[PDB]
Amino acid sequence: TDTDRSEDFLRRVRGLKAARTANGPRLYQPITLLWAVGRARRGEARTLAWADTDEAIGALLKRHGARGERPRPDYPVLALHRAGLWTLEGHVGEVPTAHGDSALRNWFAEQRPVGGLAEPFHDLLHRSGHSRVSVIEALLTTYFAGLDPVPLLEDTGLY
DNA sequence: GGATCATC
DNA sequence: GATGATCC
Repeated sequence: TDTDRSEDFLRRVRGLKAARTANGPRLYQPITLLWAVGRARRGEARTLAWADTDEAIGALLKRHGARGERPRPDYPVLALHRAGLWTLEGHVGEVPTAHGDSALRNWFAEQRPVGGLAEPFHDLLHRSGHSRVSVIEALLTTYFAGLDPVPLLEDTGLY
């Protein structure tokens, strides 16, 4: 029930498709997850209007874009939607992929979908502390291997 | 709107 | 071959 929902979450995170720079993975997705991991910790709303998130995640990409991350939260949240971790509804029709640039801006600017982390994962990280460490340590090892994470970890309530 | 690369 | 993204 709860433990199965836990290892479900990790399985999806371990099997994430992320782009990789010359020296490591692009941090678009972990910046997104840790932003939602922190919000789930403080019990904050689950879903948010895209402009409110586009700013929030985009702000963190501006501050901690260690691999030239530009403030484009639409790339990770589409990969995470395909990964089963993100809920997108409000839009009409079908959700695009994260291959391109213009269409990613146009789709989000036109539909303006309300998005958040998946309902069972958000509530799980709220109540379960065992899962917050297993999701942070997993993301920190695979994505931030060699980098200073504590500035980002601070700016999301995850110190 | 596109060429292009790396990863899946 | 489809998907996460750089770059024009």
